[PDB]
Amino acid sequence: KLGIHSNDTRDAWVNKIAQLNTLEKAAEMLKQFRMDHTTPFRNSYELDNDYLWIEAKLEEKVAVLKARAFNEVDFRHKTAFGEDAKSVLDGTVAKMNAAKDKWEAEKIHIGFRQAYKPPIMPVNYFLDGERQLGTRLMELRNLNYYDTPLEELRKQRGVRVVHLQSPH
Amino acid sequence: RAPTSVNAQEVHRWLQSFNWDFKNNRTKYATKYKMANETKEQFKLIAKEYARMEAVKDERQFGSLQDALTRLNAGVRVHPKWNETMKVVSNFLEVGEYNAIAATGMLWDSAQAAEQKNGYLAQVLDEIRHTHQCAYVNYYFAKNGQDPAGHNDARRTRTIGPLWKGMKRVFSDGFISGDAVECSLNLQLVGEACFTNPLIVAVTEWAAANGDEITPTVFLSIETDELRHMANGYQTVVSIANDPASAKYLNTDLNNAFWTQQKYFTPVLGMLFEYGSKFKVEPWVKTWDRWVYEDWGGIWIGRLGKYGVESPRSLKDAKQDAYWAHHDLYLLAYALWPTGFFRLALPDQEEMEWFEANYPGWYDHYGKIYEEWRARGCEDPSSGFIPLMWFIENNHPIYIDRVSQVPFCPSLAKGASTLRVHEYNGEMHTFSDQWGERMWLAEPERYECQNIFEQYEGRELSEVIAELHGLRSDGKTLIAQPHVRGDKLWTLDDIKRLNCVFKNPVKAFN
Amino acid sequence: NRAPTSVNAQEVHRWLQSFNWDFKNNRTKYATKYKMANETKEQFKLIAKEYARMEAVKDERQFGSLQDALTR
Amino acid sequence: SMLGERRRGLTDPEMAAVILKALPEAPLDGNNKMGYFVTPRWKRLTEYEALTVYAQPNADWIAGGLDWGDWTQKFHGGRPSWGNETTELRTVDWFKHRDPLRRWHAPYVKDKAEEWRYTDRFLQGYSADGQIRAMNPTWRDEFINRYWGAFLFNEYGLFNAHSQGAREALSDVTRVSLAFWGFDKIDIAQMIQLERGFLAKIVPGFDESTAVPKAEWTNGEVYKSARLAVEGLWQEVFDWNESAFSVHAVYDALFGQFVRREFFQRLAPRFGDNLTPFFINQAQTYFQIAKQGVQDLYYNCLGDDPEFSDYNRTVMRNWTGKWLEPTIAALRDFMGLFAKLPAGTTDKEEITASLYRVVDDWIEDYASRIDFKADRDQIVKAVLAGL
Amino acid sequence: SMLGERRRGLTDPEMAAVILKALPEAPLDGNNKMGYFVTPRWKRLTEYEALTVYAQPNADWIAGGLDWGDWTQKFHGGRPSWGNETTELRTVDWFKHRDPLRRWHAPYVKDKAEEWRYTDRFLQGYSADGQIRAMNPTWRDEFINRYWGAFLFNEYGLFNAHSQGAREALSDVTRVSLAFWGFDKIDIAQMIQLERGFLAKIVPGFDESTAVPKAEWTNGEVYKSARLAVEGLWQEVFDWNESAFSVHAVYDALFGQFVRREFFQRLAPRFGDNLTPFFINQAQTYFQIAKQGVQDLYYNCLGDDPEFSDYNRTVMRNWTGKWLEPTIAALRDFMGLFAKLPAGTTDKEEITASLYRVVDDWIEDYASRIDFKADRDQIVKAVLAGLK
Ligand SMILES: [Ca+2]
Ligand SMILES: [Ca+2]
Ligand SMILES: [Ca+2]
Ligand SMILES: [Fe+2]
Ligand SMILES: [Fe+2]
Repeated sequence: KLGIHSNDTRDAWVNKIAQLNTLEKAAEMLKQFRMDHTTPFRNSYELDNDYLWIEAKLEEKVAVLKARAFNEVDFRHKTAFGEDAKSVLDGTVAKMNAAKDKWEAEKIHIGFRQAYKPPIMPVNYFLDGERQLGTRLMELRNLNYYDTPLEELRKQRGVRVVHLQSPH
Repeated sequence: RAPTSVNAQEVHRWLQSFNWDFKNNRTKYATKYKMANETKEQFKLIAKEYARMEAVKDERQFGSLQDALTRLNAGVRVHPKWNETMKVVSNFLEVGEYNAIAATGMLWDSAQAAEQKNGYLAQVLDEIRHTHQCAYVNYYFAKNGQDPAGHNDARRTRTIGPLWKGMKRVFSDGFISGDAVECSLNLQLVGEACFTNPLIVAVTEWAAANGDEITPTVFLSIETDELRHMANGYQTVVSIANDPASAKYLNTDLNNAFWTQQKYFTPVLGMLFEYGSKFKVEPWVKTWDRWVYEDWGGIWIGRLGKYGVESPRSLKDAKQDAYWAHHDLYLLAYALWPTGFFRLALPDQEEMEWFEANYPGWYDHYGKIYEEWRARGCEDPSSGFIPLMWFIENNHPIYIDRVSQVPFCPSLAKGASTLRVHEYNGEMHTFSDQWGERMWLAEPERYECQNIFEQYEGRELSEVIAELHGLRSDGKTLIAQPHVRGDKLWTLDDIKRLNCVFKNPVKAFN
Repeated sequence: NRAPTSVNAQEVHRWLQSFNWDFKNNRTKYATKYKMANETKEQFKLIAKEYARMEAVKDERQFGSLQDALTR
Repeated sequence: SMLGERRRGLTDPEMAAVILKALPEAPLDGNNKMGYFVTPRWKRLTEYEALTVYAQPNADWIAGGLDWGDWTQKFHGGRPSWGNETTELRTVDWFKHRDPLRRWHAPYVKDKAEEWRYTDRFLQGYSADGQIRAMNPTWRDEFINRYWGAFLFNEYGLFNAHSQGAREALSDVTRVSLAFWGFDKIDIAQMIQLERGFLAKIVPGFDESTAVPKAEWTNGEVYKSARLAVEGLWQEVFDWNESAFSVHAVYDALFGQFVRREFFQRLAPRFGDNLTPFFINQAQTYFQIAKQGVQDLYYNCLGDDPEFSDYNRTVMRNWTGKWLEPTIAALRDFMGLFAKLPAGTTDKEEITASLYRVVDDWIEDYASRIDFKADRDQIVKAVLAGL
Repeated sequence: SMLGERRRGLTDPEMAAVILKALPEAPLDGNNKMGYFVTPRWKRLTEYEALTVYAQPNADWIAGGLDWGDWTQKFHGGRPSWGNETTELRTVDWFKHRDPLRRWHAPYVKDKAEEWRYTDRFLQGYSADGQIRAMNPTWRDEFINRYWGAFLFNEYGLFNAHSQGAREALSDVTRVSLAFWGFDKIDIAQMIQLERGFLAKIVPGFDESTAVPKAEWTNGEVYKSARLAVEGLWQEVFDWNESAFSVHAVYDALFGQFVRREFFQRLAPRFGDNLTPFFINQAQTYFQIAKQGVQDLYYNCLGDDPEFSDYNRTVMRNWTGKWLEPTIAALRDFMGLFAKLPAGTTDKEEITASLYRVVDDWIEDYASRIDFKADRDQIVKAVLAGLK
C-alpha cells in the first residue's frame, strides 16, 4: 500500500502510537521521534515523506494524556516531562544571549524546538521563546551575511560537496 | 441646529493615542529591527469608512459580472489557452492574497504606533477581499466557462504539480516565515511594488487581448487597493530607518527578498503571458526590463535611498539569468504536463514567428524541439509519448532548487546552467544559483521542502494523478492536457500505459 | 427565548388593509363613473422598506454594468 | 480617439473570429461548481464556503490540510509558517468551522457600510432636530466623555488581541471570522470616539481630546482591573485560540456585556441620552454576530470534536477558570462607578438583577457548553461585593 | 448551446464589422452633457438635475414650461392635464425647486434599503441580547401598543394627503420631492406596526392586531382633534400646495414633532424602552430631510419669488392661520395622555418647556420665513388648557 496521504508506513505508526497509554511513554517517544526525524540534524531521512504527519499524530496522543494527567496549574506552567516551563525558557534564553556566534546560536534554537515543541512545553512559553531565540539567531547570522565566500561557507557548514558546475 | 456629523479623518486624528504603555506592550514575533512607536500612516481611515469605499467597488464589479458580462457570455468567448492560463493566474495569486492576510496580521502585531498598526490592518482586510476576488474569478469561469476542471478545484489539484511549490515560496512562506521585516520586504517592498502591482494591470491587458473581460473587471478593482499597500511597505522602512540595526541588516534582507521574488516570477510570469495566450501584448524581455530595472530598481528603490536602502547586489545577476528563463521553463512545464491542473498548447505557426522575431535564436532551440515532440505525437494519446521521456532519453535531468523550488535543467538550458550539489547528514541538495545556495548554507533549517521527485519517487505517474484527484467529472479523463482542442483528451489509462515511474535525479551522483 | 428574531414585509402587510378608516369625506377627489370596491386586495404584500431594497438591488447591477464593464 | 487604439478580443471582429474558431462545441466538463469537493455545512454549498474553504495551503500534517510536504521557507530556527504548535487545541479538521452568518469580505463590508451611511444620516437628523437639549449635562460631560470614552481603550485592547490570531489561525474559515471579530472591535472603539467628536461639534465647551478618557483608563481606578485583564489577554497570551476564546467567551461576555448593556445602555436612557445607545446598538449587534461564530468554533467544532471533545473542553474549562478570575476582578473595580452617579439613579436591587442577567446569559451561552460548573450566586456575590 | 443562437452586434464579428464601418471618425457634437441647458442650482449641473428637470412636458403657459400648445387630451369639461388652476400659489418658474439632498430614485431607495437591512440586523441583535427584559410592562402594553400604535394612523393619513399632489404637482422636481415626502410617511406608519409585530414575537400575549390602536384613533379622546385635523388635511384640501405646506410646515411641524420627539422619544427611555426610539430616530431623520425640501420649495422658491413673493407669503400666512387652530386643538387633546402616565413620570414644567421647544423651532424654521406673527406663549397656553 503505497501513497502520499495514506501508506503502510503511516498505518504502521498509528497502530504504534495507539499502544501508548502513559504520558511518560508518549512524551518520550515524541522527544525521541523529533531527534530521529526532524530538522537538518535528524538521525536519518528514512521518514522524510511521512515524519511531519506522523509527528502530529504523536503530539495528539501526548496532548490528550497530558490533559488527563496534569492539573490546571501545571497544564499551564509545567512541561510534559515535569520541568517548570518558565525555568526552561529563561534558561535557554540565557544560553542564547551568551552564544559566541551564529553557529552556536543555531544549535541552541534548533535543539530547543526538538525538545520542547508542544505538547511538551506549553504553547505560551514556547512561542515566547521562539520570539526571543529567533531574534538572537538572526542578529548573529545576518551580520555581514555576504562576507564569507561560498568555498569557505561550505567548509564551515561541513557539507560534502558532490558536484559543482559553472560556465561563468 | 444645523445638520452636523463626523467623518473618518476627524476620528483618525486621535487614533494614534489609542495605544498606551505597559511592560508587555511589544511584538510577539522575533525581529532584528525596531519600528518607531510614533510612525504615522498615509490614509486616515476608520473601519466604517474603509468598508464603504470597498463596498462601492464591489457594487460595480459584481454588478458587471452578474448582469452585462453574463448577458454577453463573457465567460465563454475567451481563447481556450487563456481560459486555462487563468486557472493558474487566479488561483496562484489567490494564495498570495491569502498569506498576505497573515503577513499583514504579523506586521500589525509588529507595529507599535497605533496608526502604523491601522495601516497594516487596512491591508489585512484588503487581502481578505483579494482572496475572495481571485476566488470569484475561478468561481465565475468554472460556472460559466468552456472548461470548469481546474478552475473548480485548483485548491487541491494544484498540489500535484511542481510550479505550485515555488509559488508557495514567494507568495506563501516568503510572506510569513522569518523576521517580520523580511516578510514585509518579500510582500510589499519587492513583491507588490516590483511585481504584483504591475502584474495585476498587465494581466488585465493580456486578458482583454484574448477575449477575457471577466478578469479585467475583477483585477482592475483589486488594483485600486494597491496604493494603501505600497504606502505600508514604504512606511515599514521609515519605521526602522532610525534603528541602528537597520544599517546592519536592511540591505541583506532586501537583496534576499529581491532574489527570492524574481527567481520565481522572472521565468513563471513570462511563461504564463507568452505561452498561455494566443494574442500577444508585449515581449516579456521588454516588460521585465521596465518593471525590474526602470521602475522598481530605479525610481522606486531610488526614493528609499535617504533611508539607507541600496539597490539589491544580486540585480546584475538577475538580469543575466533572466533573458531565456521563461523559455527554458516552459519546456519543463510542458514536458511534465500530466502533473498540472490546466491544459497547455504548443506554439502555433504565427506564434513561432513571433517568438523568433522577439527572441533571435528561439526557433533553432525551442522551436525545433516543440516540432519534434509534436511530430512524435505528444498531442495524440495513442502515441505513448510524454516529453518527459525525451529528457530521459537524451540524458537531460530535471532538478528542483532546494530553496526556490524552481525547476531547472542545466544540460539543456539556454539560460543559466550552473549546478551545485551538496550532501549533508544523509541528504542530497541541488541548487541553481549562488544566492539560493548561500541561503541554504547559512539557514539549512529554513529550507527542508521535499521536491516532487522525492515524494513521488518510485511511484507510477497515473497513481499519483488518481490519488490527488487529477481527473475530470467522468473520473477517467485527465484535467491536464498537452493541447487545448476539444477532442482526443488523454485519460488516466493513456498515462498508466506509459509506465512512467518517477526517480530522484540527485541519486545519479551516488 | 433570546433567539434572533425579526419581522418581514408580509408580516406587516397582513394588517395594512386596516390602516384606512371611515369618515364622511373619505372619498376620491376625482370625477369618476365608477366605484372601486372598499375591500379590493393587492397581489404583492410589500411595505416601503422592502420595496426600496428590491429596487436598490436592481440598480446596483444596472449601474454597475453601465459604469464598469460596458464603459470599458 | 473615439474607438481607442486597444483592440479587445471580445469585440474586435478579427480577434473574436479567431477565438470563436478555437472554442469547443460544449464545455470540457459539466461540473461547473467551484468548491464542489467541499463538504457542505447546510443543504447546498454556499458562495461563502466555495470562495473560502481551502484557500489556506495547509498540508495534511495540519488537521484537515489537503496539500503535502513541508513549507518551502520557514523561520530562522525551523518554526513552520503555520503549525499545530501554535495552539493547545487539537481537532480532526481545522476547516470544519463555519460562520453562521456566512460572511466573506463582500457581505461584511456591505453591512458595515450601510451602518456607516445610516450613522451619518442619523447624526445629521439628531443635530438638526435639537435632541441634545434634553440630555443631562452631568451625564454628558462626565459619564459619556470620561467613563464611556475610557472604555474605548478596553475595546481597542481587545481589538489588538486579535493580531497574533490573524497571523497564526490554522484555517481560512477561522482566519476570516477572527479578522472580522477584531475589526468590529476597533470599529466600536472608533464609534465611541465618533460620539465624543460629535458632541464636541454640537456642545460649545466639549473637548474631543482623548486625554481625559485616556488618563481614566491608564491611571484611573474604575477600569484598573479591566485594563490589567486587557494587557494580559493581548500581550501575555501567545496561543491564538486561547486569546479568542478568553476574550469572547469569558472577559467580553461578562465584563464587556455588563458595561455596555447593563450600565450605559441601561442608564443612559434615564439621562435623556438616545445618542450613546444608538452606538451601543451597533456594538451589541456586533457582539451577537460574533458570538454565533465564537460558539460554532469552540463548541460545535472543537468542544464537540469527534476525537478531541474531552481534551478541548478540558483546555477551555482551564482557560475559562484562568480568566474568569481577572474578569470578576475587572467587574468589581467597575462597580465603584455607581458611587459617582447622582443620587437616586439606581439601587442595589437593580444592579444585582442586571449582574445575574449577564452571568445567567454567560452560563447559558458559554459556560454550560464546555461543562464548566460556575456558581451564579458566588460570582454575583464576588462582584457585587465591590460597591 | 454554449454559444447561444442570438448574435449580438457588439460581439458578433460580421455584425460588428458592419457597425464599425458606418461609424463617424469622431462624435458629431462635442457637447456630451445631457441637460446642459438647465440652469444649475449649484456650481456644476448635478446628476439629480440632469435626470429630472424638464421631464414634465409642460408648455410655456405653465410657468417655466418649454413646450408649446394645449394638451392633446383633457378631462371631460375641458380641465387641462396639468394647469395653473390646481393651486393658489404662483411663481415665475415651477422648475426652480431643488431637493437639497438631490434625491432622484436611485439614491432614495438606496438609503431606505440600507435602513431596512440595518433595522432587521438591529432587531435580531435586540432580541438575541434579551434587552426586552428591562422594559417597563405598563409602558409597553399601554403606551407603545395603544398610543404609539394609534399614531400610525396619523402618519398614514398624512401619507394619503399626498395622493392629489402626486397627480397635480406642476413640475418634475416638485412631484419627486412630494412623492418622497409621502412615501417616508407610509414607511413610518409601517415601522410602528413593525415594532408591534416584533413585540408580539418576543413577548408572550402581546397582540399585534391593529384593532386596539385603531379603536383608540377612531374613538378615543387623546387623538380626537388630531384625527379631525388629518381627515381635513387629507380629504377637504383640493390644493396640492396647501396640502403639502399645511402638512409639513404647520401640522406635522407642531403636532407631529411634539408627539414623536417630546412625548415618545423623550419618555420611552425613562421606561427602559430603547426599542421605540430606534424607530423614532428614523422618523426624525425623515422629518429633517423633508424639512429641507419643504423649505426650499415654499420659502426659497415660492415665498421669495422675485415676482410673487408678497402674494405667496400672503397665501401661506392665510393657510398657516387656517391650519394652526386645528393643530392647537390636536395638541390640546393630546395633553390628555399625560394624566394616563404613572405618577412621577413627568410634570407640568417639563411638558410646558417641551411645548415651547416645538413652538420655538416652528417659529424659527417656518413661521418667520413668511412673516407669520406667531405668539409663542399664546399658543402654549391654548394647548396647556388640555392638561387634565
Ligand atoms: Ca375630548
Ligand atoms: Ca420639576
Ligand atoms: Ca406673547
Ligand atoms: Fe492584495
Ligand atoms: Fe496589495
